[PDB]
Amino acid sequence: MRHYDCKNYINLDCEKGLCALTKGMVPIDGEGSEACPNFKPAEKCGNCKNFCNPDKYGLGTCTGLEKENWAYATCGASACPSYKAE
Amino acid sequence: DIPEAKESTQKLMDIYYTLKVTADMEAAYWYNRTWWENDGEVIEVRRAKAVAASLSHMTPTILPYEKLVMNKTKNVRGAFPFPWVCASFFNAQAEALMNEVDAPAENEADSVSVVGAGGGNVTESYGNVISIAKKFGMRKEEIPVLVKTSKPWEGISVEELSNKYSKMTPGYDQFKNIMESVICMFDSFAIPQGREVINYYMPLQYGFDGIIKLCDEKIAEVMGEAGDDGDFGMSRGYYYAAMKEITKGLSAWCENYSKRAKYLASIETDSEIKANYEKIEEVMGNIAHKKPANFWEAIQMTLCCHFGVVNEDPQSGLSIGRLGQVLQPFYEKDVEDGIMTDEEVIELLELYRIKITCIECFASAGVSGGVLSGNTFNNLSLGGQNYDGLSAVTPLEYLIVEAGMRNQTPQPTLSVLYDEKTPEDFLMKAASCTKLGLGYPAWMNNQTGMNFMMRNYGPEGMDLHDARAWCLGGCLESAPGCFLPLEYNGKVTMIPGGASPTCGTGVHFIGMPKVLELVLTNGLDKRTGKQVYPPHNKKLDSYETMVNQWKEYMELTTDVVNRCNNIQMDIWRKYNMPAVNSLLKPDCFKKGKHIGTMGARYNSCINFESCGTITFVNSLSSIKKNVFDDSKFTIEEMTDAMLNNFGFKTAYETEVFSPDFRESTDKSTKYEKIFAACVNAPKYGNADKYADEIFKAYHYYIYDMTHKFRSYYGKPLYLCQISVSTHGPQGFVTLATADGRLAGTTYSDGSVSAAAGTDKNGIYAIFESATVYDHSMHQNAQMNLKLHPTAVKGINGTRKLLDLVRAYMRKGGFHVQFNVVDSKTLRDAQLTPEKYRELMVRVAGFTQYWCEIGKPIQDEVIYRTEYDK
Ligand SMILES: O=C(O)Cc1ccc(O)cc1
Ligand code: SF4
Ligand code: SF4
Repeated sequence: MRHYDCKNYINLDCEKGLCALTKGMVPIDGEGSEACPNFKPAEKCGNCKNFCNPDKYGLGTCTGLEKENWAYATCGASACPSYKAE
Repeated sequence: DIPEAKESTQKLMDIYYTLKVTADMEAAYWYNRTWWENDGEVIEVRRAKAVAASLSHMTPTILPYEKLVMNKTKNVRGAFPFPWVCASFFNAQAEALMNEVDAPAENEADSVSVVGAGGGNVTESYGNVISIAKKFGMRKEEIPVLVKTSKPWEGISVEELSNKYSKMTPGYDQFKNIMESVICMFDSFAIPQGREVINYYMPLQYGFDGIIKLCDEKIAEVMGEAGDDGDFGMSRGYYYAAMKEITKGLSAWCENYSKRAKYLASIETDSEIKANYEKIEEVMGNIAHKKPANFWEAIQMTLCCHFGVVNEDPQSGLSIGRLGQVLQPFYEKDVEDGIMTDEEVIELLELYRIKITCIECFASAGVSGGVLSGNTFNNLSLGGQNYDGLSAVTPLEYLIVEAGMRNQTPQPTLSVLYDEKTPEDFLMKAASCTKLGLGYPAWMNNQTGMNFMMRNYGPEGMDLHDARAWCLGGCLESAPGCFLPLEYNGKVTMIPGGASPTCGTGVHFIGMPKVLELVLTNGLDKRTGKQVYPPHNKKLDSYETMVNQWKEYMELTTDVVNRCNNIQMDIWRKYNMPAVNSLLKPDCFKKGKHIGTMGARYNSCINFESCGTITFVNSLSSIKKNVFDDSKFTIEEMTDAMLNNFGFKTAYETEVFSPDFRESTDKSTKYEKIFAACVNAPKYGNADKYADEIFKAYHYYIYDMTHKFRSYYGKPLYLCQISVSTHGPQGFVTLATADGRLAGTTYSDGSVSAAAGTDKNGIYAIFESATVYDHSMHQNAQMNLKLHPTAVKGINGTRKLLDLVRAYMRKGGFHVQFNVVDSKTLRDAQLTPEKYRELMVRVAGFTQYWCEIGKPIQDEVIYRTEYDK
């Protein structure tokens, strides 16, 4: 994983964010982006029990509700009322 | 001297300057999902639910060092797309990317607009970041989400559905030509809320649990009952049902921040940073449900409302309004009970400028670069008169100015409602901030504003009391307000707050110089080879004939654009009505009507926007002087000279967008005589009666013209006359004008500023010219002045600057704003923008970092007349 997939990551912009623990700026892509041992998975549809079937772009199926809908893996799930860690 | 910014403020700005303007998809994804999942629901509730979901399902972001929290999105300079309102400026781009073919060319308005490439702007894709609309970085992995979120809106966004109906107006073709020539800068659907003033009353007074109970009570009372009102009676019930839904939304959203603050505290090893997280969890936990009970909570609650509303539509100019009066009760109680010191209040006000400075407006480049230069116009107004007609200046407003001095940022711009009743010490304090050259406070005439308010809104009952509650929607769009009784701390305070919908919507910026151009070129746009207007085929045999043909084209333009923009806003208020703003804005809640159904108290807000007023008046001056009175040149001579750019190279080749530099190609001697005659004709802004009489006549005509049209709310239009950045783009598509202004170069800034380099009789002559008519006939009148810093040295210099403002205010002048800067510095910053990351100048209604302003406006600002004393 990357900082970007961590719960401790603080979003800033489309290229970088902060590590909550170090308070230092960390990249999303590239050199320096990989997860550190203190990693704790950030809640996302990609890691929800209700999330399934994604296509090459991460677009798949939410079954959170009886009526299925589409959802995207990098969608933040920390404020989804139906989110369930897989 | 000015005290250093607080430590928190400093650390957060260090972070701020590195941030990239970022579009992401969370809000959009959730809005769209909830929307369709509720397909068939009564529209008000379906809308409310979807907005609610779009807020309360986002990732909340909290930064270390923050006391005040929340942001439009998970990103800091964040925004997101609204494909249900409009999508055309990005969906072809987006689909070109999935298909891996070339992105199509922008539309004309977009293409003639520049987003400043520096600062936070993402004007070009790089690495895994796609530049959306020449400004917003979106992560490549989201492009597919953008496409899939936007697809169900084909044919039915406000944009596309209103386009279908506009095509049935007789003037559709005319309208389309006007948009394609950029004679009309943009479509009302672009930003259907804003240029208005938010009203914080309801949650500050009730808290969300209070509000939810009020909706329960109203539902019990009226659901299923029409009273005697067969139009809207029955709709009351669905309005209260919808409000309960959006209020539940705002509550959940706050809770999400509370929970995230709680998480961050749990891992915070640094106890000091941990303290803040803990205060935040409590503050957000509290404003999720209770009436705020201290200043931090109360100010935090106004942020929840403000972010609430700017997330329900794409918009600019949602004015904060008179925050210093709205929050005075919460401030004074904290200071009294010793819960807060002033310096702690100043830290919060300092941090607050940051939060407001990071508000972005996701929209097409034409709007974001062409009009806004990226600024989102959250204008905080100060002073004026309170409910009882006495000075409204509060002690909290002094701290707002102080915060503005210590933490110098583009927003919120501060606006003094200058009133003779205002204490001298607050005026001087305000002046000492302006003299700094941040460009704020700007100065606006409280009396003239109230005068416009009584005149324009007279038919809807406007009285002296609501008139006093007015202030500036967006930059200068004088906007209705009223006072409401806030009970707090064992007393009642009438706090002010806005009371209309958008007052910067209707017929958008019409490039008047370009319309004059087309009179002279018989309807044919020579820049493009397109016949825009039906040829009039009239011999331009007199000044009166040319001006009458101008009027005829301005009236056609106004007619067709108005009818199409009514349909735009009407589709929007019917299928896309405000949820959060319908909860907040009086008298929605009391009437049981949302904004769309005229729940706001004042609905005569829709208007017509001119642009290029001085360029235009100065061209008429020149033509009348040179062609018709002195007969030194023929109208054919003038027209050829303009089409040929007086022999000079065009800004399309040189990329200099002011008089500052003309590459004097040899065809110039060919036109040197007529060019000099044009530069030399009487010029507005010199107390010259020849020019000033044309200017005056323009005012009486334009007032008369605009009030013949009717908005979708059934009210007469009136004139808004500002420029914002629009003189960039509309300048660009205009060939050389008869005042000697060259092709492609900016129009004159504002609307009562002198054209650059043509004021030669000193600032006071500008004042005399500007005030040859009564400014309250219209919404506003925009004047920029630039002072060299030496011009305002010393406390004496602060006083001299205030006396300058008083002089213009007392003549009736509506507004003046200042740059205090050395234009050579700006010239230098242009050459090497990497070296001035924090440099700001005042443009028109806004302050922006230099590095994010495009070359045309930069040039324009460089060339403005610099006053040494
Ligand atoms: O938001 C603002 O105040 C700037 C602006 C003003 C008028 C307009 O029509 C568009 C943007
Ligand atoms: S992976 Fe580790 S704690 Fe998580 S953001 Fe902090 S350095 Fe990356
Ligand atoms: S239930 Fe929520 S978090 Fe889980 S996949 Fe669906 S929308 Fe995502």
